[PDB]
Amino acid sequence: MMLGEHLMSWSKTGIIAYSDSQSSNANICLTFLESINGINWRFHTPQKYVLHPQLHEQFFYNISSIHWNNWFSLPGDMLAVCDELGNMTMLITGQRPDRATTYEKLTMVFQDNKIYNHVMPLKPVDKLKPMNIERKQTRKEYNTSILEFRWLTSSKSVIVSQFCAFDSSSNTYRSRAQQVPPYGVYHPPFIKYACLAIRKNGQIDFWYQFSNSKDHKKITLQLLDTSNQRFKDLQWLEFARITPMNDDQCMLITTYSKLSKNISFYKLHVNWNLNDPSLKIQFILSTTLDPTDDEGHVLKLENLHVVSKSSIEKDPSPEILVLYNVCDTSKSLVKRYRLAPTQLSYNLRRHSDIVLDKKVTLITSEMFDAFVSFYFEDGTIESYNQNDWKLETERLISQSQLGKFKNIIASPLSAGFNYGKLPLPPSVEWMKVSPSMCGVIVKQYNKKWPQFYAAVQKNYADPEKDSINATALAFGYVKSLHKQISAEDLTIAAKTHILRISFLDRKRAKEFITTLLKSLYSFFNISPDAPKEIMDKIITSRPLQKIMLLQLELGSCFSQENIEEMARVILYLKNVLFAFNGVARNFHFAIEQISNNSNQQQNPKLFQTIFSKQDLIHSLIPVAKWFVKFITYLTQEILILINDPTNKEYTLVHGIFGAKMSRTLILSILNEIKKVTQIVAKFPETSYPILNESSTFLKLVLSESPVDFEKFETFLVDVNNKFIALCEQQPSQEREFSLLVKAEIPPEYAKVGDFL
Amino acid sequence: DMKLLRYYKNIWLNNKIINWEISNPDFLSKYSAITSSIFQESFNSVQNLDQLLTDLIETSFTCFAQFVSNKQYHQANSNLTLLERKWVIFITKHLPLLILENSSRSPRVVTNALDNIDEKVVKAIRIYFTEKDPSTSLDIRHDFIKGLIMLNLQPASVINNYLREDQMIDTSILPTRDDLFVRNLQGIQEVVHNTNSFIISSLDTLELESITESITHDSSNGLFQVLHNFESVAPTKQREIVKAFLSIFEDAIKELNYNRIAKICALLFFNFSHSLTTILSFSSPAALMKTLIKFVDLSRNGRNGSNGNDESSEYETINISLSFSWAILLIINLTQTYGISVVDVALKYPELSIKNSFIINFISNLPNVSDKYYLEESNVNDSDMLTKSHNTVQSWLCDLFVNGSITDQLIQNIETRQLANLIPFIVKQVLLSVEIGVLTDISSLIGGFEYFLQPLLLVGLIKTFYWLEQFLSCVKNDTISEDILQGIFNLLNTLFNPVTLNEDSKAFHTAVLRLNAIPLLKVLRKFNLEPLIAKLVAVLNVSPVYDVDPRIINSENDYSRKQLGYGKFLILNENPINKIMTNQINSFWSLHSSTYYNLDYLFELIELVTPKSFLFDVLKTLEYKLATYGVPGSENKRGSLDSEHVFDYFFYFLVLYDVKTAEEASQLIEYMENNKISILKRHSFAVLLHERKLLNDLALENGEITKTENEKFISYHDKYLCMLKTCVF
Repeated sequence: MMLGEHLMSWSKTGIIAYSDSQSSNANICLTFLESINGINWRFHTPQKYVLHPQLHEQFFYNISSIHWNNWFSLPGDMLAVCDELGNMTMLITGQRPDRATTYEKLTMVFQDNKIYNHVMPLKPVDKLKPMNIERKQTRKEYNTSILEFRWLTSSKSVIVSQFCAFDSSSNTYRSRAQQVPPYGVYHPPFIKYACLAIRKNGQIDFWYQFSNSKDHKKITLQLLDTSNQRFKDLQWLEFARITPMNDDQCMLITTYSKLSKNISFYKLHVNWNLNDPSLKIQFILSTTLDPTDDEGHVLKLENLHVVSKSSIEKDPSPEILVLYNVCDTSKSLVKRYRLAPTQLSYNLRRHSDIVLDKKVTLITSEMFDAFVSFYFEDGTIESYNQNDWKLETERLISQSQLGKFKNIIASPLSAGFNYGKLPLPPSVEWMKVSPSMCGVIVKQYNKKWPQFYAAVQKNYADPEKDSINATALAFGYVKSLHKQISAEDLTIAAKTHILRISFLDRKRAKEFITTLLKSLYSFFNISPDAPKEIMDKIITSRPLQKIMLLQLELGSCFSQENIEEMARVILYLKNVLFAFNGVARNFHFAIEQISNNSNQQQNPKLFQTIFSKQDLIHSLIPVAKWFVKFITYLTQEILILINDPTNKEYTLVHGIFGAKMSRTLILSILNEIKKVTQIVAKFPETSYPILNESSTFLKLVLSESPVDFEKFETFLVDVNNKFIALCEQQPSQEREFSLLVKAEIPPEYAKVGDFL
Repeated sequence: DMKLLRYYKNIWLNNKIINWEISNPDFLSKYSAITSSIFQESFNSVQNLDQLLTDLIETSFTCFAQFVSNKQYHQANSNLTLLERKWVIFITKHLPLLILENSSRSPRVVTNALDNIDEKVVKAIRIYFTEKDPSTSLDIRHDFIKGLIMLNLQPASVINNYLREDQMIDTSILPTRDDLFVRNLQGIQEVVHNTNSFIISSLDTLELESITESITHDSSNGLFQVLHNFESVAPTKQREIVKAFLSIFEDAIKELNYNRIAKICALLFFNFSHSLTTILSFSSPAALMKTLIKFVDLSRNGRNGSNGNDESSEYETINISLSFSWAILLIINLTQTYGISVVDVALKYPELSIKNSFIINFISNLPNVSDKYYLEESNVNDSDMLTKSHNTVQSWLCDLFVNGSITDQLIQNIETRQLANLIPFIVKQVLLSVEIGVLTDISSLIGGFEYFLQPLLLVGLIKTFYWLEQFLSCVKNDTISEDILQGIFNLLNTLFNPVTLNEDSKAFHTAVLRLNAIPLLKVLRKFNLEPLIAKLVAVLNVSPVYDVDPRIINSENDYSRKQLGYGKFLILNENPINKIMTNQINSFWSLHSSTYYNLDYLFELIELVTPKSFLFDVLKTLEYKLATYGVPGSENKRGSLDSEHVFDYFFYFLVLYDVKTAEEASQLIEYMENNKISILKRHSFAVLLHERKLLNDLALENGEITKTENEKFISYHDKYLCMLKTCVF
């Protein structure tokens, strides 16, 4: 039997919403990955919910498919689930009718049965009282049973990367990113969202919402637009795969109706332009399937998966991969067809045939990766690339090394990281390869919790392969950030390999981290050895919230080590940065509001405005206590290090001062602190003396600090000048990495350490 | 026990009638052994011959009763009549012979058999006939007795016993002798003492023009009169006539007699008065297929020993071309309407080269034509033939569209197989060019398409009509101006309504238009238009068409306020797939509704839902009904033996849908106990059950499945084997 290709959906924000078929009080579950003790990981507690057609005011039905709106560049928060009865239930997470909420709390938009608006925040089943709802099983495949659900993207563009190659001239890996223009059908901004669903009887649906209204509208048609309803209700489509094509506002509805035993093709057209969009349909082509192979073995169509192909590839015609299995033979044939117009001097042109040695039980297409996954019977997975259908795990062995571009790598799977012995599909409810292909999710019958399997490498004792592996995992994150993926799956896989390295040689594992994170900067065209102008851009960059988090997890096992400590203090300084400068801009605008709003004193709006002015500065006081408490720790270590310079356990103090933007960042914090105090002194509170306590306390805490800020200000300023002249004395770029990440000084610069 | 016996026997007869196994001399043996096989315990009763024939009589009558009385619950247009005609043919033809050489000629036993029937069958038959329509309304019982009279089984005084008390039948008028009588040219009923000589003598003097234009029955040819009067042939004599064709046809293949091969195929294709259906009812279609596909495959060696240097060559080449071209049309008609597969026969007979079979891959790609022209398909890796492949295209286009004549050199140098694909290529190029606007001159083309109707080029029309609907379906949705549209009809009408036809091409042209007429009519009506439908309806009325709504053919003025259904199986929203299968669940579990014993409406339903979803949605849904309601027919919820027989109903039905012949069963037992076996049964349940049995056993070694779950699945599997081994198929 075919597996649950759409039973589970990994939302782009990490929420794992999957169908539930065992609990008698719930049909859907929500969970996510969390860290146990910084080293290990565990799934979050399942948040069970119950979905029935009568939430608007009682038996609930099973869930057919779950589709997170993670397609293209969509935010990925609006989850629309279609049940077995055909009702499309839309749930929005991260929002409440009155306020904003976290990502684990759900909310309804509208229910379909006729469509009506009813906003209501859902509640978990466990917290809710025992209700009179029983699991009624809709074991009937209705005319309205949705076969395939597809989302509609907006007019925004997505920028991703295609592949990277090893530049032997510079002995470094180089990657190029190509912008991907939108292709297929996209909804305009004035429409809040749109979606399309194909029902098993051929009836089509088009839900959409106007951005300026709350009422929802639905437009429905039927594929077979014949004059007789006798054939209208006959199109029982076995497979209905919708692949958008480069044709404007066109979707190729590739259907296989067993009534006529032909793979019929269709074309759907929509005119966006507030009038309702118009829907049109036009029949195109129909072909019959091949009965036999070349040698005389008959074939059976197991699956019909057509790839969503953009205009980037050489031939944009979608690949209709009609799978065939030779009976009583381990072989499995995948014939490939392409749809092309008929040219004068449409039609399906056959390119070639590909033979696989094991039977296939599931096919899943990766998103923004162009990878077809063949989940064979024995559990092994062979992901064939869309470009050449060359096996990714064995591409390096068979790659033609000679050429301008060598060692073409697209994913960590190219290095050789193969999954272990996965559980057999008969015991498995559903599988899904993780977005980065680093691991596979397996749900088990007797396991109440989801499992997880990571990739392993057999030749971990060979030290010469560390250069390639670090670069391969470096590019894995490059695609993830461009697609706004959490990439929590990739983080787990990297740590396991590092842990096995550290068990034999602890010294070797430390260098693996340094080389791995260095390639990230080269891939993203960001240089820590650049002039100071780019350095300001680095601090505000989102990646440091994640790339620094990498060593926060990859260095957790190393007790009493400063690799994670160096990243955390810089990361927390960013939080410290958001505290003062986050409100320094806000406080500056409050100065102008005082003068222009001084003509109405008795109004009931100024009194709340006046109260809020002096309340905001009060909340900064607890932050300032940790701000002073932080600078004392580094000054305390100065006295300790002088007596015993040979103590390696206190090498964190070197990196903190060595960081180039941190010295400027603290100076900027000290600059705005002076500006704020000068402004407060220049513009004090006079109407209410009682409110001056917060303003006065701000002056007192600075003066009462055990160490004067002015003396400490000159401390970091002098370090910057001395560390710049040393660069001119001898050119070196590794010292920039050493002062920022390694938190150490190379032995070749041992004289520099004595100066501190 | 009796209910189990009757259900098993009715399904067994239905399956065996569908499977064309009536001609098997093991029918009576299997029918007698049914009673012993059903009951596991020994049942050693000496059943006398009269008992067997009586049991057959009431079984057949009750089966026909259920078959005709279950039809009102079907959709009014879900029309499938092959099995209805098959029941009629069996009951009127074989059962009289079964009595003739199986009975002891006892008049009493027939009276007991036909007096023990319930009046419900008679009431239902009369009600259905009255609703369809005093006018003479004869039942199937009258035809049964009439056949027995001709065989000297019963005296003429027996028919009056069962006649209505107010109406008798004159004894003298009823025929009593089994001798063939034919109306000669002078009106005297001549006695055909010898059958084989009559066929060959008429066949030699037969005219191919007399096929469709001879609407009147007063034709000088005796054999042609028989086809239009096929319903009144004697019981025992028609077996000789069917066997006469087989021996003659096989001898014509051995001697390579091209004249009589082409003529024979023309008679069988058109199926006047259900002539072709009776042929398949007797002789097994497998043996007919084997010899027929041998000719179309072994004809390659026959063209390397003939030299075109005689004035009889053009006579021979036309004779060769028509013999080969007609033999293709016989296969397509059998595959499409009669539900036979060309792939299956190759697997069963090892002497057929599957990889080198041109017929096998031709049928499966019949409605689709390649955009590129290849002289040979197995050697696409070579470029030498592709150089002259384009030469052939330009050589034929210039000679036929500009020169206006077909040179004899072109015909001699090319084979029939290349012609079968060359003609669709050229017509597609010309028609596409006309539609776009590349070709603007029609009159030269109208004459140009006339050259496609010559006897030499007749085989090229087979693929021309199939592509038309795919061409027309795009045309129907696309916006085409009437000036172009009227041109399309003008070019099309040349093939549809020729000005003149040769004496060997007139019957062929009608025959090809008859294969793929039905989908063409549906597309055309969606829009010089009328003549095409008028021609299409004319060729559709020459003989009856199976599984077609009669209202569609004659919808010129009838408006019944009900939309027409062109397909065999039709579905509405008022009666969706849910309601019928929910009624199937009521029948799969409680044997309710009335759609059972109708393998016409059920076999197609299974395919429309696939065996996987069909079995998945019923096996696990049974538990919900069983856990709440209980086993029907028992007032006590004690024991599992009562539920055991209910499970036997479901598993016995699935066995017949998988096993189709006698020796096949002996080979499926070896498939379970563990290549060629599962090839023929790709979609069988047995494959699905066995493939999961081995797969989950692998997980048992690896221990990802609980032992209880594995034990449950094998319980279904061993039950399937247990009934398979204890019952003879």
